[PDB]
Amino acid sequence: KPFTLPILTLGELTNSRFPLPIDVLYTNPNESAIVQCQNGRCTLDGELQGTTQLLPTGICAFRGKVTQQTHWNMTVTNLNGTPFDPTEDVPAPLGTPDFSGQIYGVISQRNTLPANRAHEAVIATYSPKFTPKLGNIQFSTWETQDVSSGQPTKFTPVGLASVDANSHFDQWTLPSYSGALTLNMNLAPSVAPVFPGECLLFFRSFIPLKGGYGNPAIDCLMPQEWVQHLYQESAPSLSDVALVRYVNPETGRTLFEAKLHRNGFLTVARNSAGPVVAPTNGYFRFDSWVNQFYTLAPM
Amino acid sequence: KPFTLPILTLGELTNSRFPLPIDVLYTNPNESAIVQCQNGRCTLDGELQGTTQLLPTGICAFRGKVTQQVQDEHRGTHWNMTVTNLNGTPFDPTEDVPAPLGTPDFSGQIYGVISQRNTNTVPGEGNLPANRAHEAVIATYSPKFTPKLGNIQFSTWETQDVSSGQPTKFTPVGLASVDANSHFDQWTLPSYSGALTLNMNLAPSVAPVFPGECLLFFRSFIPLKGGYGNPAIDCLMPQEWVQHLYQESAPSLSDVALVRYVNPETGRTLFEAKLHRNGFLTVARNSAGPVVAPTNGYFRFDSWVNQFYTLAPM
Ligand SMILES: C[C@@H]1O[C@@H](OCCn2ccnn2)[C@@H](O)[C@H](O)[C@@H]1O
Repeated sequence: KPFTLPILTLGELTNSRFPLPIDVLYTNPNESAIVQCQNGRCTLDGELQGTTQLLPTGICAFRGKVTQQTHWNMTVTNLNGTPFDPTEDVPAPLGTPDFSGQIYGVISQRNTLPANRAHEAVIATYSPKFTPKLGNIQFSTWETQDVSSGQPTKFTPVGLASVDANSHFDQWTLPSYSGALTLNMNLAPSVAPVFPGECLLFFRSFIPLKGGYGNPAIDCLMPQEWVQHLYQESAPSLSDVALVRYVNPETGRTLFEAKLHRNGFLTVARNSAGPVVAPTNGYFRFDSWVNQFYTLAPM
Repeated sequence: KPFTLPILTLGELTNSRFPLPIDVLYTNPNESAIVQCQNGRCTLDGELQGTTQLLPTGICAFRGKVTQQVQDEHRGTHWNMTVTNLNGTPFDPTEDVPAPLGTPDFSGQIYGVISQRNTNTVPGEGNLPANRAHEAVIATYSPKFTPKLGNIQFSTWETQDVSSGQPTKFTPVGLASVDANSHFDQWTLPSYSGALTLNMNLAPSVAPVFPGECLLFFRSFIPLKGGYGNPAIDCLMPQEWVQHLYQESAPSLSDVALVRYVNPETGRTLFEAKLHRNGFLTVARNSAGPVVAPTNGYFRFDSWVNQFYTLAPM
């Protein structure tokens, strides 16, 4: 069964690590951190890994119930409402955020015609109280009282609360899904170029801010639509590296080429940082299976 | 090119009319309103229609700029914002669409968050722009809701912290209210150019054309900022079907495709349905309410038939 990628321009793709459209392609060769994100992780033959799931509405979302108290403790279930089983071979409930920061969104409740309420809320994923693998998290509100206990609760993500020093935003620092003294488990593996002159290529989105100064961004290894496509196709991988070309359909010319690695990420032969300037109509097309000694044409 | 549907369970599908997961399949044979939604509209050979676009993040979203604070009789602080296309290019009112793609397609008080990132930077803050976000409501039935003209109005609880002339984003979250005075009706279209003007370039209405059949919907429940209610949004096809049909572009070999809802574990057909060329489903059922089916079920394409095919009763 032949391997394929969808035909979608950058303006038709969304981020797999936060609910945002893709804004630009991006490189940063001098990144010193280990890249080991857990959302947007899928092998080329269609195996989801980490905390990755298929719903665009599930990325950085939570479902559960508030237990007690401005901060509130919430037990979390699986996104489909079934109880989360901590013994399952996953790092945390699928969809759980995969980075350190103060995530800003809306908590809403519909009581078990029922009464309703919603408020702005913040979830600090670096907090010792952020233990989703144990089945519970904490969120804070500006609202001081009108949050009900024991009623079905939803968290809709919107952006970040802040990116100043005291807010610990770092997109490559994983949360401690079970707490500070416990090791994370069942992680999708780290990714990196394994050839001189190459660097990772990211799909970059800019993320909203509730206040303060800054222009924060979230980089993903593959867009959510690629995760969904690879899962459907389940095409066998015929080598460890696929050669793909970024083409201009109008002119028919290749703008640059890249390696698409079996574990699900891209590298290019580029020695600079920043956005990739390309026509709006461009997209990646599969060319052939190669190996780890293939020399990419410098972009 | 053979016609195909994706292999996705209800728990793997999302709504095409609001950013929500699909909760249940649903029927309502005695519906009196004309069904003519504009999001989630796609022919079986892949032609997007109405205000439909591909991004799940674009459904009921807006991008643009706030111009100034304005007066309005209703409770809150009100603001005018010009809107562009979702990709930032100017919206061209002469394009053959009802409104900018992504525009909401129903009457109601849509609740969400307005956020801004300034274009100018502050050297004292490391050459970085200032930001703000606040809860907001957009009343799609208001005479000031004129997206086809390039501008809309929204209200906030916050009284002052919204800047003029800065890039602005609306992220939808749910409804503000469903009380009588909030005019929620999922089948009543907005007046995209304002009161007393005729909407144009609409995706066509859908209806059964055979005795004993009714429309079948993918239903999601939508959050509420406050008040009583359990509101729902019904779409004709999920967003992942819109995305699949657009990619495949398979020619339609008749006006109706016969599809079966199968339980892959046992391999059995749970019920069958007609998938019409314009992009909607009908079933042979004479009751309203949810379809109770196993969690593993999904629709599978069987064959092209015609409008005189008799479906097996559900
Ligand atoms: C940078 C600011 O951050 C937030 O105010 C926080 C305090 N503050 C006011 C002025 N400087 N700091 C936003 O509410 C503002 O509109 C503004 O963007």
